[PDB]
Amino acid sequence: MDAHAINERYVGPRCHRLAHVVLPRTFLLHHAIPLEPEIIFSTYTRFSRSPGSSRRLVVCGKRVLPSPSGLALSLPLFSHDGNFHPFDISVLRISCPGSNLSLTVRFLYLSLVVAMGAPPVRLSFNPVNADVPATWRDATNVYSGAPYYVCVYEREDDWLPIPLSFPEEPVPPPPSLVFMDDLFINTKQCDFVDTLEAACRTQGYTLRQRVPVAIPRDAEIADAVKSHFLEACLVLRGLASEASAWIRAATSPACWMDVLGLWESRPHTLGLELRGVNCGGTDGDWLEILKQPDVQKTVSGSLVACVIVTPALEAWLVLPGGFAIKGRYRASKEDLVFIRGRYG
Amino acid sequence: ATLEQRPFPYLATEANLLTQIKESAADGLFKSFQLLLGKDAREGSVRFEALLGVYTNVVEFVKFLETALAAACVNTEFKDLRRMIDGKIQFKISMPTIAHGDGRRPNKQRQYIVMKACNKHHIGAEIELAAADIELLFAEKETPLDFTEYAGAIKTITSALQFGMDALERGLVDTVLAVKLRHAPPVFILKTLGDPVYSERGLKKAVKSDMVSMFKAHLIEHSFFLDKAELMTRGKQYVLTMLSDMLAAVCEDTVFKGVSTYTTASGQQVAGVLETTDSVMRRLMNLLGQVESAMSGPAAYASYVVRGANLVTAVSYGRAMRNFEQFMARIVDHPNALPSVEGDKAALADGHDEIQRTRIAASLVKIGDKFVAIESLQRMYNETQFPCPLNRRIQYTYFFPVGLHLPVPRYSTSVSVRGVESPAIQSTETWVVNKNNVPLCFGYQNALKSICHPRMHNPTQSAQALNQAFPDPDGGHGYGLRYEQTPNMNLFRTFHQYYMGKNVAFVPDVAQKALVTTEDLLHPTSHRLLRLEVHPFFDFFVHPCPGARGSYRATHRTMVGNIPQPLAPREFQESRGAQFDAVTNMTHVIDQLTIDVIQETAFDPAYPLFCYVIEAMIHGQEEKFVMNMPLIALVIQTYWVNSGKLAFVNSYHMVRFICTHMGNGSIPKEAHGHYRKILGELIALEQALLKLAGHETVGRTPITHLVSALLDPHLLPPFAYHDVFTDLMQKSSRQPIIKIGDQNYDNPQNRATFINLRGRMEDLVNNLVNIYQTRVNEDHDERHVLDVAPLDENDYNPVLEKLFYYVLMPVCSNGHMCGMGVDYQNVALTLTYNGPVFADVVNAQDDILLHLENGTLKDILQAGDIRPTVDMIRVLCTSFLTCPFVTQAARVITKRDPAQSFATHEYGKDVAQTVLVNGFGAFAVADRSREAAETMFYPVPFNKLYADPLVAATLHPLLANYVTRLPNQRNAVVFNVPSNLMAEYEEWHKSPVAAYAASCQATPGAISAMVSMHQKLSAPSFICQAKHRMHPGFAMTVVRTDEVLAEHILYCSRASTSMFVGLPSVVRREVRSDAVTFEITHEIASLHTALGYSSVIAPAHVAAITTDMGVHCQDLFMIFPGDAYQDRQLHDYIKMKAGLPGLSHGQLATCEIIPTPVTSDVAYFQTPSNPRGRAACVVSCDAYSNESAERLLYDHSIPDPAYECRSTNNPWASQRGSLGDVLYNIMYSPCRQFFHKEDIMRYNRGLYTLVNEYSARLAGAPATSTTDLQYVVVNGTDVFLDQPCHMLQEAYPTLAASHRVMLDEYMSNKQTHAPVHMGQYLIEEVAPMKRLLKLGNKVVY
Repeated sequence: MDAHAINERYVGPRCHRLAHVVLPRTFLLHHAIPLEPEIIFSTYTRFSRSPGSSRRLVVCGKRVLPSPSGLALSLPLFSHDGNFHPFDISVLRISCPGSNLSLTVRFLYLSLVVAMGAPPVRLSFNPVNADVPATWRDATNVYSGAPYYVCVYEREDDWLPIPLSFPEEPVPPPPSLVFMDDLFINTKQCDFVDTLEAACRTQGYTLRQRVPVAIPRDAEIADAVKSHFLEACLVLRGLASEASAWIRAATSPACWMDVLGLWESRPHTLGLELRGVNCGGTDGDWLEILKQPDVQKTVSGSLVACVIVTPALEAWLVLPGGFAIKGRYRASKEDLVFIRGRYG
Repeated sequence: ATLEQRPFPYLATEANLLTQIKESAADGLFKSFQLLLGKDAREGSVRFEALLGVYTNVVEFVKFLETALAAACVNTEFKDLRRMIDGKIQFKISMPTIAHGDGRRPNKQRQYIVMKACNKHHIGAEIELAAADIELLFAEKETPLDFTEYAGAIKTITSALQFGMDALERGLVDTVLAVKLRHAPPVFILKTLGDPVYSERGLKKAVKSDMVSMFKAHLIEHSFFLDKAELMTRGKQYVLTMLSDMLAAVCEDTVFKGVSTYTTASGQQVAGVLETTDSVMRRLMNLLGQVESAMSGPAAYASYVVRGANLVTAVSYGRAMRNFEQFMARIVDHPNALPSVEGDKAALADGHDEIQRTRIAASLVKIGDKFVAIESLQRMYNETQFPCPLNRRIQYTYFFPVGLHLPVPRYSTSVSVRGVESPAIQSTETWVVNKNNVPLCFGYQNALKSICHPRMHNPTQSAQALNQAFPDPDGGHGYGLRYEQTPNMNLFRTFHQYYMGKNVAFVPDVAQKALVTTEDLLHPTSHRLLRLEVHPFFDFFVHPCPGARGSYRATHRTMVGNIPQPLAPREFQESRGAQFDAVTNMTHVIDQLTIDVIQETAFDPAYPLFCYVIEAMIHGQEEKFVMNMPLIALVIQTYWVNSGKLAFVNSYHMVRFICTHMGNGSIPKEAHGHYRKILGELIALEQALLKLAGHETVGRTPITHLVSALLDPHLLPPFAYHDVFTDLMQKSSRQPIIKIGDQNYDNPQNRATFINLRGRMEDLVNNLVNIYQTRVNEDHDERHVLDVAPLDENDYNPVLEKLFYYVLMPVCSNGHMCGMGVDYQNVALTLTYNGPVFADVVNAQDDILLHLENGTLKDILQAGDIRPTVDMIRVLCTSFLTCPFVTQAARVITKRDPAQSFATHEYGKDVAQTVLVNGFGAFAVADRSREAAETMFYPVPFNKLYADPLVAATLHPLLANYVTRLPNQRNAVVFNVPSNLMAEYEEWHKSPVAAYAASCQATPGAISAMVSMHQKLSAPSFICQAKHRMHPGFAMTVVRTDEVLAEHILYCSRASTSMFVGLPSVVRREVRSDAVTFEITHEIASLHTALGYSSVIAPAHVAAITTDMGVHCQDLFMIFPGDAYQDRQLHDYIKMKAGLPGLSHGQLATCEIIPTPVTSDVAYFQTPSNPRGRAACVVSCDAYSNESAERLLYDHSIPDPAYECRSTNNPWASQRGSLGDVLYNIMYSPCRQFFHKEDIMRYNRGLYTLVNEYSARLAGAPATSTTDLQYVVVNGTDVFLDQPCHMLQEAYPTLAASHRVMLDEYMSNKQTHAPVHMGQYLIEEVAPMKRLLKLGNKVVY
């Protein structure tokens, strides 16, 4: 509860309003936020119907020990031109400095702005204090459905409500403007797979080897490798994720790899960088890919597929057995501005 | 405390009594002169008085040439040694061969070139000359006071100058004896290396093992040999063959063999010097009388000086040479002169034949053939209060177990001991005899300063050392890992999706450990079970993250009973539960005759199905049972008369209501007695559980919630019919989550949206049509709202429900129990749509089956053989009104206890349990009416004690197809449960609990076995078992260290070392106004002229034992200070219940606890090997092969080199990542000798490099000397430690005894005592020192 009053002094003047937010364990258990004191939070908001990017601000978070209980934060709210937008996502990115951890937690302003609604010279000494009392108002997250609390601290103030500027006609429907990200990334994945299937047709519905791996001679194994490709087309199309490898490659300034979990046997680990490997496509460059410990297991093993994305937005789908199909993400110049603004 | 520790303690306390004796400043001084002012000069003028004092001289010592130590070294006086940089000796060893007529290759000529060097030594002493004393040395004297002032200053300067020359002749003999002792390896190493009958094949891998196995055997059998021969019959004949063994093991291969340095008076030569202390020398004169007491050696040093030809090459080239005149008279004067022996002996004798002879007084002796001088140089180290170097302090390690369990065919040998022959008694302590023969106990409450510490209780330090051992694990089947939640309430849907076309059945790592015996798990054909036996308290598995390769995680075991059968066997849990009985003094109300009734109902093939229909209609309700008590008094009576068994045994609420609400003669009096005895037992169990839990509280939370799991209310009973889920939330610090399908349930303020209550039926006669409207309209596959009755806190108690379903029913049914689910609207469609129920023309008090038609009720009532009246079924029809919907399951995720909130991953802090709402567990359904059960009921396997295939195959014919297709899964321990109902790793009851109940005997002692099996395995439960002297689920081994003041015997052969004595050079370094100091330097070089070893040391006599051999555990709160629990009120509670002016026995020995499975062998603890469980000898394997020496320590593909049968004694301490490897591999830790990987790999080299390093370099971190708490040593100035366990990697066993009486039998007869009694043992000590043991008057040597 000290973490609210610290941010009013140092995050405060760099913002317009702060959304003082306390996250209970029920919200923490869903997103798997392991409360160590080393975690460095960072916040930025993704605008709608405007050029969407704001500056990243580092926000202090402290665990509250016990009347709720959970992680305490403070989210920045940005009023460009004197008013708030209702459909405007405030993104929280959770990461550790040393170890490998990256989480994205997103909040919408209508779940925040609504919840805010109810002689020697003397030197001034203003310490940080928890003297101000909290008012705890309920909220539910739109994206996961897990409850979190919002603090409203006591201080043309009581006369007005907090401003909003609702969107105007013509408009997409608000279930499709809320998930503006998950409907843009999904149609870049559904058009990526249509390039992978197009390479089968120009070859004659075949899968050719690329990686020298000896395959045991059994007829049931040769029919099982084909089943890993068709399962990989069910997973790449359903995948609409903020942290995919091709978003990391488009916002890069290095091969970006993401392994999949076929038949839901594994959760996905996305955006792994292949440092020291230049995916030129020559046969001497696949030895540097095989020196990675993941591709030795996505190929010798089973039930895991693997996608390796070049910085030129060309990607191979690596199957077990060394079979691969070159595919291409098509990103126009208008969409690179849309991606490098909101994500990079 | 500064008077004693300062040296010369008798002269210090006497000279510090001057402050009491002194009264005037001229007290002790004499009067000599008078200084008048004239000739009489007045009676009133100032007269002066010259005072004289008494000074005592510095006690001088015998010079270096007149000591008999110089028979071991060759003395030359090199005048300018501070100009020398180096000095070398170059050997050229030509080697002959044998020419033979076999087929192998003849050898060509071979040579060796050996290069020795010179070690240089530097000595400094300081001399203070007072400035008032120097000033009058140059002044003019003309009066008789200035002559006696001058003569008192010329004596002060010379006495400080005789002092500096004294401190260099002490400095010679110290630095020669320090050179001799660094190249003096002991007897037990060198006796086998000195004999070339062992190394004639070359030191192979199998010769080194036979040679290290003689390092151990001579260290035990022949050590302290002058103390072992005080109590032998032979005596002199044993010492003489021991001391002519030291005499011949030394190689007499010296360049100066022909040079005759010292002789006897008769003409023979003195072969060596045998140097002891004073106490050993006066016993070697009585065994061996002196023969001459006279020798004749040189009187002066040989003089080497750089004269006119070496001095040109010393200046200009910077290299000089010994005796240029011989090198020039051979290279140019006789260039073809071959090296002959006698023509060269004048040149090799470097002036040591020219030195004038003299008469040296030294006590010789004759040993077989050789004349050997014997000294004792203690009289020069006592005069200056420095420690003598021959009083080395040998430091041995010791180990003994405590709390083990001996296997099932228990035997004995003894005929004396009577009182402790019971099979139910188990020792929880071992008795160790102290240094002063005070037999002390090492219990668990003495063992608690290091157990209850969070280095013993986290896997985050242990899953990282396991991840550097096997960095790329194959995450295979991810079976029991996590609960995949899906939005269903149709538990017939999630059941039928999972067993439809299942052809492959997976077994986790945990369910295949609880079936393995205690000896199959340690056999080296099983890596994989033994690999993840890392920690005692936790339970490891492989998680599929990150990427495509796995990683290791851990879940806590939470109980004593989740320890597997190899590490806590079936007869141990019984004999731990019979100790629960003896302390609380509970009395079993249940006899064996009533378990004989409950067990016969559980295995009944003709159990009536109709008492499931009643129990589904009551569903645990107060009001609805009273309406039906004239019906259930017929179902019980017609099942007790028709057969000897009794009905309504399934759930707790039916057994509770029969005992309380009748109080009459409705049930027969014999049959009603068996029900009263059930609730007589359950109340008596929770009377006992509230005694051991104690009265005290940590904070807001009592300790009764935190010692056992049968009292912790976060463990819910498996069948809940009331609003138990909100009564948990309002009284919990451990924050719970109820998962009703998809939506979590967090707060009690959101109760109405998730939980819908239904009160009395008499109160709900108004809103009762609104119930039936929701039976038809609502979608019950996605309703996400559970229906339960409101609960009254003065009516129930959760412990009696928890003592019923988790203790008494898995025993008495032997685990034949499945969770039967009910479809309720299909039950009453049989009852109400009868026809004799509906038609009011039929008489109410008439028999049913006279009027009833061919339906299911004709077949269900033919099973129970019941003839009820029409009033009876019509009351059962009325229970349809407030009857709940389909049986649901709610997963209660709560956080773990504050002693258990250390986890590898983030989900690992949360323990979980699925509670079947509105369902009831049920036995094997009768096979004559499976057709009627197939129209009403369906099975829900949701818990380890409630997932049984032989019961679940009866309820639905698809699982009867699943059991008969693959008969692997016919066991309860093995059987697969759907991933939407249970994950085993996120669970309280975690299969080794479910494997005990299937193999019981259903004994009244097996009831109390289960109650002492739900004992929390945490830190503040170990306090509550240590007060009552219980046994927690693990034994432990102790490790100590003990010092010995050993008086040694050094032998050193003739003329081996050759010394180079420089000249003393005075350097002034300070001038003050008060005094002038100086510093006399004196540089010595020394070289070893022989090739092999030329001096041999041996422990001869123990002067004293320094460290007392008493129990004192090392508290881990001082060593790891930064660790703490999550609480502060619970870290201050444990630190309070766990934990010097002056000590009485001696320096306290630190004891270190290595926890161990309770099935480990006692026969390991008798033979002296290390407490790792595997041997750590690295001298055996190949030289400089670091990859090969690691397979000895940590690989388990091979058996350990000690035992060809097993692989490891304790897997909790041997392996990579285990708790022994986590704590002690990185105050003083005796376990750092054995576990530290870097220190063990120093002994991988060739065994002659180890012998050179042995005596020279001190080992890795030994203990300090004469400090109260046994600290770790640093700077090693006067530190004389000799630890032979750091090389051999073994610890020697002590006296241990599980009971007091076993040690009273060892005293009375040393031969015929039984080493293994029934439950108790005794380790007879196998140590390199033997002692007298006196307990009273009786002596055992």
